[PDB]
Amino acid sequence: MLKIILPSLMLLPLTWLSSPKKTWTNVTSYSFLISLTSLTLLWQTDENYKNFSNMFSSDPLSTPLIILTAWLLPLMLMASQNHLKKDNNVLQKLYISMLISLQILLIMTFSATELIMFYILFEATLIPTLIIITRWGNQTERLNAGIYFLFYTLIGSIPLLIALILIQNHVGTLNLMILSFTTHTLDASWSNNLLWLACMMAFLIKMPLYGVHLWLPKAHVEAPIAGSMILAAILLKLGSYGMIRISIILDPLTKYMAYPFILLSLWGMIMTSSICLRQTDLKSLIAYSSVSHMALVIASIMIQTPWSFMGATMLMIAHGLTSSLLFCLANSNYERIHSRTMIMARGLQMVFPLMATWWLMASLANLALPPSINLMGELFITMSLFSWSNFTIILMGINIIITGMYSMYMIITTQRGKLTNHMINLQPSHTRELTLMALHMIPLILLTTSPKLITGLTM
Amino acid sequence: QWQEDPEPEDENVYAKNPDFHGYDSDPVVDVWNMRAVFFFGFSIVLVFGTTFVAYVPDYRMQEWARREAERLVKYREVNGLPIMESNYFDPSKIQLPED
Amino acid sequence: LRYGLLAAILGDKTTKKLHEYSRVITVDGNICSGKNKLAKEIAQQLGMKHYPEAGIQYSSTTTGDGRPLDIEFSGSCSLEKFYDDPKSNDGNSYRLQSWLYASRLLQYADALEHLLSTGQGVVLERSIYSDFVFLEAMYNQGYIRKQCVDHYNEIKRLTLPEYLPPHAVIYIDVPVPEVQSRIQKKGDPHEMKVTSAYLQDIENAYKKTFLPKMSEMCEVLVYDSWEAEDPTKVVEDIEYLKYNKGPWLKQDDWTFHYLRMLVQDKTEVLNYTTIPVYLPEITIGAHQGSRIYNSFRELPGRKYAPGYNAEVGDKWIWLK
Amino acid sequence: MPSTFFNLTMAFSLSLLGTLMFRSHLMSTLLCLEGMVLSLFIMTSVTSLNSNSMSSMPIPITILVFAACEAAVGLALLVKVSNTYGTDYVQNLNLLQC
Amino acid sequence: LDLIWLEKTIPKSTSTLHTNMTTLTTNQKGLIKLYFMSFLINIILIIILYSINL
Amino acid sequence: ARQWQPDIEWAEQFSGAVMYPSKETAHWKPPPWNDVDILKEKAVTNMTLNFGPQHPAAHGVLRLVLELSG
Amino acid sequence: QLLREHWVHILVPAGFVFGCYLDRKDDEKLTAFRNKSMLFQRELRPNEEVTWK
Amino acid sequence: MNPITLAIIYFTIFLGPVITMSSTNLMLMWVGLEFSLLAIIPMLINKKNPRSTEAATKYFVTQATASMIILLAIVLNYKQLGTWMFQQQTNGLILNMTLMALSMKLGLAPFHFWLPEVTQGIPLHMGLILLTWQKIAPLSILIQIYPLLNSTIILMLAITSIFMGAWGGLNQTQMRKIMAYSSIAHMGWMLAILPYNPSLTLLNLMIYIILTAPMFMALMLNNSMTINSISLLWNKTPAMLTMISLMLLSLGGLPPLTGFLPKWIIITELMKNNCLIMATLMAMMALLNLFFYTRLIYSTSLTMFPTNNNSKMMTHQTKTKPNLMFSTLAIMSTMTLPLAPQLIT
Amino acid sequence: KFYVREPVNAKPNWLAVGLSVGASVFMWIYLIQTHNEDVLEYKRRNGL
Ligand SMILES: CCCCCCCCCCCCCCCCCC(=O)OC[C@H](COP(=O)([O-])OCC[N+](C)(C)C)OC(=O)CCCCCCCCCCCCCCCCC
Ligand SMILES: CCCCCCCCCCCCCCCCCC(=O)OC[C@H](COP(=O)(O)OCCN)OC(=O)CCCCCCCCCCCCCCCCC
Ligand SMILES: CCCCCCCCCCCCCCCCCC(=O)OC[C@H](COP(=O)(O)OCCN)OC(=O)CCCCCCCCCCCCCCCCC
Ligand SMILES: Nc1nc2c(ncn2[C@H]2C[C@H](O)[C@@H](COP(=O)(O)OP(=O)(O)OP(=O)(O)O)O2)c(=O)[nH]1
Ligand SMILES: [Mg+2]
Repeated sequence: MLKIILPSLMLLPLTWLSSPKKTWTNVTSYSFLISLTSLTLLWQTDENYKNFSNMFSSDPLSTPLIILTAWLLPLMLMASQNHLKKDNNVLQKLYISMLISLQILLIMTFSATELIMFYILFEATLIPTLIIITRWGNQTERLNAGIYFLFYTLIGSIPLLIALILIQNHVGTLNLMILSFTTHTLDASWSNNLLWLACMMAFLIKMPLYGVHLWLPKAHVEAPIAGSMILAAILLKLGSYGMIRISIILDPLTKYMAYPFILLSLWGMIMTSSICLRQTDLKSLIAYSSVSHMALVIASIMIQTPWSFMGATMLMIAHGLTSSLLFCLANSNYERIHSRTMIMARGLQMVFPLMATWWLMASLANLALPPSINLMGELFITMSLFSWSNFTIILMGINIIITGMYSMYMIITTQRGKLTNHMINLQPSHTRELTLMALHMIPLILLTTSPKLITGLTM
Repeated sequence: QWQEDPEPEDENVYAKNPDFHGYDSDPVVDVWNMRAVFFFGFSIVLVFGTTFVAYVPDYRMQEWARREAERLVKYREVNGLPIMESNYFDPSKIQLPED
Repeated sequence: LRYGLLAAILGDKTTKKLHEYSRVITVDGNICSGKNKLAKEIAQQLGMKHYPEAGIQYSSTTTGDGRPLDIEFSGSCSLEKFYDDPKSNDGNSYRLQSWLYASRLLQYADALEHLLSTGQGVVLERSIYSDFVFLEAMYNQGYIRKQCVDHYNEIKRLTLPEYLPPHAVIYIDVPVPEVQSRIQKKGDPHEMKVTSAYLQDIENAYKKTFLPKMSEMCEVLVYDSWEAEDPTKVVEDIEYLKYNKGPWLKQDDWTFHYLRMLVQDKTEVLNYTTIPVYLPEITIGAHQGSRIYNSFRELPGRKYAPGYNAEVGDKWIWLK
Repeated sequence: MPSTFFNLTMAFSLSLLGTLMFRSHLMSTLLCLEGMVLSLFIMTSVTSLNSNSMSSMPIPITILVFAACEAAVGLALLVKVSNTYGTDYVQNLNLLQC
Repeated sequence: LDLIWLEKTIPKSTSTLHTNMTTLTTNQKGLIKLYFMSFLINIILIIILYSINL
Repeated sequence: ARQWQPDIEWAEQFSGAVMYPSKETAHWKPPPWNDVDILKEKAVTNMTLNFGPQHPAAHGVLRLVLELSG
Repeated sequence: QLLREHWVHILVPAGFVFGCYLDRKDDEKLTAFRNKSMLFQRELRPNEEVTWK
Repeated sequence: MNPITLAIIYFTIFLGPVITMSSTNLMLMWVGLEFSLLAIIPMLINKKNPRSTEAATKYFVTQATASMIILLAIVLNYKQLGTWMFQQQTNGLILNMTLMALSMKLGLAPFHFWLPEVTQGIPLHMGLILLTWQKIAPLSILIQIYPLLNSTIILMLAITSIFMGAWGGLNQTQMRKIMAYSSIAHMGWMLAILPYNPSLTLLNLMIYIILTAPMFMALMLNNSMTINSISLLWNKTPAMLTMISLMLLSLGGLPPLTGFLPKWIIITELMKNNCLIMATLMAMMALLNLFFYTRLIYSTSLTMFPTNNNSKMMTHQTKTKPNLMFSTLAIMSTMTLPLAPQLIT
Repeated sequence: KFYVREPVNAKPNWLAVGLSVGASVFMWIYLIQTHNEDVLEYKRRNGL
């Protein structure tokens, strides 16, 4: 893991020592090489786990998240290097440093073998995205969004720290494999119920669970494009990864303690899909779609079925890719028309045909068109939920119907229809942003071609 | 009023550089950034990395598990054994509690 | 900063280096009234350092290369624009007044540092004690407003009592029609567009507030033009002046030491001129402030500390 | 000795109560401080004389020395307060709330 | 739900509670007479707590 | 298009020394920048003494009204 | 002058080589069960001294 | 102040806590406290303004009353046991009076009402000297008698200290008051970990000192006493915004800053001693502390408040004010979390 | 002469430069010597 961590660390001196006319080129190229290096974690020819060191290890669950982070860093640089052209050189290098630090800390968080180090890197990732949102956001409400994000996460994560220290005192090491082997069954008392809630509520906050999801739409709206990408594509999945890692020592009382959160997830995905149906802001629509998909992931992890875990992993990877792609397309329209209003730009299919093709493919990925990994994850989550209870199919079907409805509504109101001819400032297309859309869509196609990479721990 | 700078207007970047690629204002850095993004992103990652992942062998013991399953099926079918025993563990080595 | 408590202990005593001509003499008058020549001749024939009137570009001329910088770096205020349109809605008048007060504060700190360091006397033209006359003239002509006056008075209260007043204040009394005639003879088209009401407000502010307030703590030397326009009788009076009042008598070595440290720390001098009172005539905003600050930092010789700018010929940077 | 020591402890308690319950006079507060000091001296002195601890007999004198330095500094501060306001009123000493 | 009642329930109610508490605790008059009377109350309460704990 | 930055009202919401005004603290003022408050000049209460006329040093018939500071 | 003006291109490869070296250091640090696992307990071939390096 | 009286006053300020820490005798520890108080009063009142006079008066009467209660405890112990040290069998009333008086000297709630007011109205360097140096000697006295103290009263004092510090820091805009309520909260943490492990008390004290020193130095760069005054720091000293943000986040206890380490290890020791309720409440109020730190960061670094016209002249002038020891303390208070096993014992 | 006033850092403080370089060299040399002596003492105490 050190062979990925060290050159990502060396990206920062490269950023601060490169010429201002060469910084973007050098950092983008070497981050692409970093991702190519990170692809060596897929060499898993055995049932064992690649425990590289005493503090770093690789997993069938951790590996796709690490590869996705390393792949998202150059895409974030390409996405963010347009709204920083009228910007100071040291501020540009600081922004690149923030993105690189996010990538480093997220790779270390996913490769961590010890839960206290996982929590330390959790908060370490909490810092620079707050800095990015607050400093390079556009509207006034970025400060309130950053406060909401930071303190939802902190109030979640403090009882997680208390619970981790308690489990460390009880067991001795807080090492993941040691806990997985010497797991003890809890006796289902009120203290154990509170311990369960303490170690689950941080991840449920960052997922986000319904009712506590209020930080996410304003944070994603007010964030810059790279911040929205890293948030919606890695940090929610970081919460899910924490849930999967910590759920192994919570038997058996997760069986009955999972009940309120499954109901919250299902009804919240219905409610947030309805909000997407009636939402006037494109980034808000994408954010609430992310809330619904992560609610599906929450329900799968709560029901703790091998099909549910596999569908959760596939939906994590697929939703990260398609949500970053949707945010990049919305940011292209935002850099064109300087607005986020859903209905303001309408006939963009006429002027931007290839970008309309990218929009259509992103939305078809969003509504889980087969045989994509989006549909793979959603279908296996549905199968596991129907095994858990046959009446969940009603909520699943309503969610699927509204999902297709808001995705096609987005397509029709942003691309189809008559062209808003007053928008004289419609530059044709940037090869940079078309490349960004291609670099989002192609890994979706390749993972659709070979879905065995992102199945996860259970299969 | 407070001496605040007026709102900057985004000019048409294609007006002065019709071959603009989205990366930088001057054409040379722009075209070299485009070449670096395409070459290091598409050519050597989306092709060589895809080939490497495609030629990772026996990924999580898929084909090994298939071959071992075929061998065990042949053995248990020519020896009259059950295909799967109902108990994974032998009951002789398990000490049940008395009551 | 080389001077400090260690240098004071090793011996840098101001009272040791004082003499009979270690005086602060401020020459004051109306807009065009014999003030530049009188101060020059007084300093020349008393062996004192002459400080001309602190203009807009005083800090620019005393820092860096010493060339006059661009106007947006130096205050973003124009005396010619004030003369053309004194009641302009952008707020040029009070911006000019506050910038000139800050420039006079910097010049007074420079003169005090020079006097406490070398012992040579200083002859200033129109120091900080005679700038509220322009403020009150602007206010009584309606050019600025009461909030501007309150902000100026707050800054003056924050900055003025930290220093010592001049030993001698020389005043030139020239009547308003004579000032108008001299302005016409000078021939500046912008300066010709001044009002006798404004000039009379300056003179009234002088006679009603400046002269008695300096009379209670230093020696006042009101002269007419004919007693002036001949800088030898004034010099003879200065020679036979007896300084027997004011706060200069109670000063000792350590009070001089702390005053010298204050006037040699220039950011400490200008600390209260940048109070965060958000008056719209003087507050700027983040975008314009960043643009001006970045342009000033990319100015030659201003990117780093003095002595560290390699583009202007600084050497041995890696050894310091 | 125990009744005397209890009375001295109650005297210290009364002087501390006077110090903690202000009236208008900072000088009266300083006098309450000096009464606390006096009670401490008498307690230490009778303890040393009862236990025959001649080695610890310099301790009450040290208490008096440092307490008199405290009273001296309090008088100097009261001088500064009276120069500021004209009186020693703790109700005048109140403008640091904001 | 989202623009009204979830906001009224968790974040705005938490901020309102802490704003009320910080006003109530930083509503001091700046009088050392009141501060020392409070200190006397603290002394009495500590003595009572020790006497009941034993 | 341009990033929002705090204007005069956002910059002025942080001055007032309390940050959360109420009825019992709305009368507060921010502390001075130099921590030197402008106080009302107290009148000097000099003692007035009738030196004489019944005084050995007043020579019998002098009413020396003496205004004394100490 | 290419070494002077393109010296920044070696920082990331140097970090990669250093990371590979540190991974080798961790591999040789964790050798307490080298050819001692009950799954892979095999007799050493005469031309080798370790099972893995 | 002439150098003779500067040397005398500063040497006595230094000598007070040194005598207190080196003294075996309770009476010599007490006279070290007297030395510290008496020597620090003239430098508090050195500026000779009404606010400085009020601050010096309040500090004098508070520390004098607390020292008299300390002397009462010492004399009562000498009466009971015949010695000049709380050995093992001194009365719990005597120990509680010692704890209460030392907590009033330290300035933790509910004895905290003077500390923001004394910190206001004095210059920034004297606020630094107060909030760092003046707490070492009372903490040393508390550390010497750690197994004898009452955990219930200590935990109550600690939890109310952290609560009142969080709420006061939330309300205040004056930088000196903000730093004083920060001191109250961190003193609450130190007192909370005092009866269980005084090594962690010393660790938290050292972390707080090396975090408080450069924050006060950065305030001392421009005499920024207000949120707005520190908000226009981007025009004055733009190179200090990152270190200001990092030090404020370290004061907030955010990982991976080294200021997370004292709160983390104190929580760990409390969990080892089974005080989970106290640990969780202290952690939530520490989150509130981090909130007012984050609002300060928003004001000074992440946003850009409007500047003045004379700030152009201030940029024309040059400064040599930030000393050599600023950056060392800032780095050691920012990026030292991986050396946590070395920082703990 | 570019600046109107002579900067305090116009010429390098040679005493400070020499003292700092000598301190760095002395500390490195002393560090290496004490590390070698510590290695030798550890070997001599543990019989290696
Ligand atoms: C984001 C959501 C935030 C709020 C919900 C957080 C989780 C709620 C449920 C857990 C209780 C609170 C966290 C406790 C962390 C430690 C848990 C643990 O170790 O449990 C076992 C322990 C029990 O210890 P034990 O396991 O050693 O028990 C010993 C048992 N015997 C003797 C049989 C062996 O539980 C506790 O100690 C819990 C005490 C909690 C007291 C303080 C609660 C304060 C309020 C909490 C919420 C504050 C934030 C929100 C405020 C409002 C916002 C709108
Ligand atoms: C792992 C975590 C990842 C996280 C995100 C990473 C992003 C960065 C990615 C960088 C590059 C890494 C690529 C990873 C995927 C590699 C795909 C691949 O080559 O898979 C191997 C596969 C053959 O493998 P095989 O074992 O035969 O498959 C299982 C059968 N037992 O090979 C093949 O089958 C050949 C594939 C290439 C040939 C072209 C295929 C074109 C397919 C067109 C599909 C059209 C329809 C699409 C519909 C979409 C609807 C939305
Ligand atoms: C279905 C699940 C149900 C169960 C889980 C419920 C909990 C979910 C997680 C909690 C989320 C809380 C979110 C808190 C942040 C939102 C509040 C906020 O942003 O307030 C802002 C406001 C200051 O606004 P300001 O910027 O000054 O003004 C606007 C323009 N100037 O701020 C203020 O006015 C004051 C802000 C105070 C600090 C708030 C954050 C810290 C809260 C500490 C909680 C302590 C808990 C223990 C309390 C003691 C014991 C009861
Ligand atoms: N409004 C305003 N104008 C000022 C201020 N200080 C100087 N001026 C203007 C007045 C004149 O037009 C110009 C030059 O000032 P002087 O008094 O030195 O005039 P000048 O040199 O022409 O004549 P003189 O020195 O009297 O022989 O600067 C000020 O504070 N406010
Ligand atoms: Mg002139």
